[PDB]
Amino acid sequence: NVFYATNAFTGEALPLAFPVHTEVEVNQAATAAAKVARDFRRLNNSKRASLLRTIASELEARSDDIIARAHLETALPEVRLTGEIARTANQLRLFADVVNSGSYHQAILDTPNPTRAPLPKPDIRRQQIALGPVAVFGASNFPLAFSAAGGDTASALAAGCPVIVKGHTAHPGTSQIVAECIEQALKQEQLPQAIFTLLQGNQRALGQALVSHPEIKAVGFTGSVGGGRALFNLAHERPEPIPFYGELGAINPTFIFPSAMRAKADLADQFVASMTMGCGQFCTKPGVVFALNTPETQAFIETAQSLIRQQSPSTLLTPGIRDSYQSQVVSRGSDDGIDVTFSQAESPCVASALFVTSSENWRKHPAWEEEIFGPQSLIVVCENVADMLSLSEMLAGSLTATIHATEEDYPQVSQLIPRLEEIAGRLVFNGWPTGVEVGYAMVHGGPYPASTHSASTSVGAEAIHRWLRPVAYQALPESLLPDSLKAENPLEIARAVDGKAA
Amino acid sequence: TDNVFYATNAFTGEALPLAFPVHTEVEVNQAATAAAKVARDFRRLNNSKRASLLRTIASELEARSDDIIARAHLETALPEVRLTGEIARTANQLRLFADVVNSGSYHQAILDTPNPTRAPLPKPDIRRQQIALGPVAVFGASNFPLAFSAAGGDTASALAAGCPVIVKGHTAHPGTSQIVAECIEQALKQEQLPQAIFTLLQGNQRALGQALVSHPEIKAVGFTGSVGGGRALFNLAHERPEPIPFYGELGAINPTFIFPSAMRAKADLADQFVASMTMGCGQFCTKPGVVFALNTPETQAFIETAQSLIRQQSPSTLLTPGIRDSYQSQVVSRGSDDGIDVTFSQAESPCVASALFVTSSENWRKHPAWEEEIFGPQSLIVVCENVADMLSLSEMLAGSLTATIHATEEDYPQVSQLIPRLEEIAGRLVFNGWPTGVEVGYAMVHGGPYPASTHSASTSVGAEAIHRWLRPVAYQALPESLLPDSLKAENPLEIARAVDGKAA
Ligand SMILES: NC(=O)c1ccc[n+]([C@@H]2O[C@H](COP(=O)([O-])OP(=O)(O)OC[C@H]3O[C@@H](n4cnc5c(N)ncnc54)[C@H](OP(=O)(O)O)[C@@H]3O)[C@@H](O)[C@H]2O)c1
Ligand SMILES: NC(=O)c1ccc[n+]([C@@H]2O[C@H](COP(=O)([O-])OP(=O)(O)OC[C@H]3O[C@@H](n4cnc5c(N)ncnc54)[C@H](OP(=O)(O)O)[C@@H]3O)[C@@H](O)[C@H]2O)c1
Repeated sequence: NVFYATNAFTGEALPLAFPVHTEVEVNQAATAAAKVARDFRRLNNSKRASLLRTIASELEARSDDIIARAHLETALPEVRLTGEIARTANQLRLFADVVNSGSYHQAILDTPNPTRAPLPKPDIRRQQIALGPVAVFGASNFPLAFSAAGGDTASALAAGCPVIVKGHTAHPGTSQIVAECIEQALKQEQLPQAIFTLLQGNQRALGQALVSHPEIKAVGFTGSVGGGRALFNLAHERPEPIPFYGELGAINPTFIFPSAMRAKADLADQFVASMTMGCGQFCTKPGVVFALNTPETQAFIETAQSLIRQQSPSTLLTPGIRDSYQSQVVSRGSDDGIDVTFSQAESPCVASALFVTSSENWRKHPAWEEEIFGPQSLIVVCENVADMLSLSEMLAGSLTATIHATEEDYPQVSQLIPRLEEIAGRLVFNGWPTGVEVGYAMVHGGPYPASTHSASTSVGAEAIHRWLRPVAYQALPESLLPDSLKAENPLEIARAVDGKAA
Repeated sequence: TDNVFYATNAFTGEALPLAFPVHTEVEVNQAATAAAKVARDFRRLNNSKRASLLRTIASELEARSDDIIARAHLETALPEVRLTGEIARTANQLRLFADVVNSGSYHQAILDTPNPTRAPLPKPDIRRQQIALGPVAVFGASNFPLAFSAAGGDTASALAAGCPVIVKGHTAHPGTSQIVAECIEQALKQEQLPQAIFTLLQGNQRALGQALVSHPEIKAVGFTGSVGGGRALFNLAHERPEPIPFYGELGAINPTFIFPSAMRAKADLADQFVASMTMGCGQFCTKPGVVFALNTPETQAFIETAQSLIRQQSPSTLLTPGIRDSYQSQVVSRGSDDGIDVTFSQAESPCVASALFVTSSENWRKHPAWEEEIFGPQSLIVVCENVADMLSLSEMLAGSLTATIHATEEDYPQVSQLIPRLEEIAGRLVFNGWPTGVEVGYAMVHGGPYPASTHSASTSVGAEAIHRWLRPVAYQALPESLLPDSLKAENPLEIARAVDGKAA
């Protein structure tokens, strides 16, 4: 059995057939991955770092092919795709630096004390090592940076874990080219092909078997709350439960104070640009804005409403995503106590939408907190700041939380931050949540449903730690200790001794 | 409460004085609600203040040491000499986390230096730190009524992280937990902090623990106990509308590999083995439950020496009637199997006999039910055909807290093939020593692959245990005045911070 990718612009099948893999290929892939797991995590840091950089170069070399195919499969602009390939490549290079530095080892040493009474203090040293093969499900809205060679794959390979990707049916051709790049990189580095494997197929039994395979030791997922939670449950029902890192969705609450409105005349313009970026197909898209019932807000709303009406027709990633959006916006727009403004569009294109309501009705409709993936957003007009702070106390988990204010509001903002810290992974001040910097301090995730594991990040240097577990070595002789823990520190890595700074 | 219950005298099986309440979902809700109410203030306290609280709890514990020891002894049958040492362990454990919190290292401050003139788009100012998850539920261990219970490692590390704690008191030692709770109550009063920071719930109705694990205000769980109950509670924790981290240590048999040269080098190795497996009457989670050795004369002698020592062991009194009944029932069943020899010490119920089983790697491969742990003064020796056989066996070992190797330089070539295999199944590897002792320091890893732990990427003992109760938050473009002290440009707390990848 085979299947074809769908032309995002026409809804018709694109050339090139892809295989429909099943539990048979899963078993084969997982078995081979397990077979090379030990050697892969034992490679010199410099070697695995080299592999990551080689993958980055190979990807750049096929940029032409990737962009051309991804554009037809997703309808994302070639310029957006060109920027994403660069993000993807530099992301891989970041982890190459991380691995090379040996920081991920997190070497910790307890200085022994043989003359301690009653009992002597033993020599104990610990480091982090790879969990084993990792299964990765890529994101449909970021076919490159969050997919086949995305953040989850890059950080897992960096940690020393073989990777098996369940290719997203929304962009099989894109993933195939990326897989060919990784295949080339492994050949040049002269490393086992089983280090990375791409599986394809439009039958869900595939993903379920992968998540349930006993040789799979962790999962990386980016997608819907429905499918994500289903797979998460599968992962924890296994004879041996495994970590499941899934980003399921968020509404990214934004709080705008009057003074911020007075300070930036184009704030409404910025808002619309943020919510319509990539036709609103960003997980960090500001889905709800809380503002006060003042003239500034009423003007903000009218400006935003006017821009929305003016907005051009949008083509979503797939006809399927197109359908869910249309039915949900028309459906919500008919709910109690909600005003909606639509742009002009005819299927297969969708219209952008801006909903407006009061905090009274927001409290009455908890379903409005659920994300509607597409170029739509909601504005909630609050009675006063107390009303606004009250609302923040009940917010569900989110990737981000944004605040627009000036010094005049700091007294109230100082009370709001502690509440937002509890529900979001990243707080943004006087800016928009859309952009996600791939650096060292990033936290892309947060409380459920933003992530199934709030104590982690799927983007940034710290993402590597999701695929590692510690091992303590007690009283082992120097010759038997891994290089990272040898007394002389031959790798010259950062290590923490008796609590001192590493 | 509608009902009360009594603790059981570990030596007589009769009820001890003092009745304890049987809490239900009602007290769970009250406790969790109150804990949630003080969670924010608790995590925002100055590091020095929360550090002081931990030290005050340690002092209060020491002040009631005589009462704790006297009660714990009757409730558990553990020697007072052992309990006196555990109180010190408990107190110094709290002081360790006091040092951790005070140092501000747990914040794990990380900063990305901004670059406003970067093209196409500028690089924003991003800073991140770890903050408390919120209220934490703790289930204490029956075999370590002090260091792994009410004021044990999970409670200590959680309070250190800034999380309120609700302990579901173990029914095996309610009186011990009560005294410990009174100590924490005193410490909170002295520090002038909310009582809701710590709450002890008691009761012998399982509905209690299940309601606690499922309460929406509870944000994480610490558990030390059986795989049956532990896995059940773990599943509950992940079926919640909002799944929460569950850190449970469920069991292990701590595989030990002994090479011929090691037995030659230490004539008393068998003696050491027996001492390790019978320590605390074998009621250690790190007890060496299975020893793999080669089919050589040294091994036969080792076995005969161990067997002789086992025959002379003093009758043992276990922790609870259930652990007792479970031990007796399980050792007799296994001994009746074919292909396995068992040696018992002399004992009459309720006391139990120590036991040493012996079998071949073939029969071990034929009876997978033998890898199942049996909590008590019992252990198994598996005689292997050769080193290759030994290595083949290590490849199929279940997760364990520890893995031990006894060898000399002679064996290093084979030991180097074995370590990589053991790294994959154990949280801590011990060389030429025994797994029983667990050093409370900075490098410890007490846990490991399932079932040793439900979250292999963590430790329940050691300074790093604090990270189980924390989650990161990134702050982007916030002004200095709105940022937490740990992330302020001037670093007013003078804590270790990592900038642009540099070493903290
Ligand atoms: N918050 C985040 O970080 C974020 C960002 C990006 C993506 N997502 C979300 O993803 C949604 C866009 O739809 P999507 O197509 O990317 O999501 P999706 O339907 O959840 O699909 C994601 C992947 O999981 C697979 N899958 C889903 N449920 C599964 C199950 N129960 N059994 C087996 N496989 C399963 C899909 O297989 P098929 O290939 O068969 O569909 C696909 O490969 C939006 O809501 C977007 O916000 C989350
Ligand atoms: N790996 C380590 O770090 C470590 C250290 C020490 C102890 N342990 C393990 O602890 C075990 C000792 O057995 P145990 O009898 O003390 O353990 P247990 O039966 O698992 O009980 C532990 C606690 O969990 C509660 N509990 C268990 N089942 C529950 C359920 N399904 N619903 C609600 N509450 C539940 C018990 O309540 P009741 O009080 O009502 O029974 C008790 O307070 C041994 O297997 C030992 O290896 C592990």
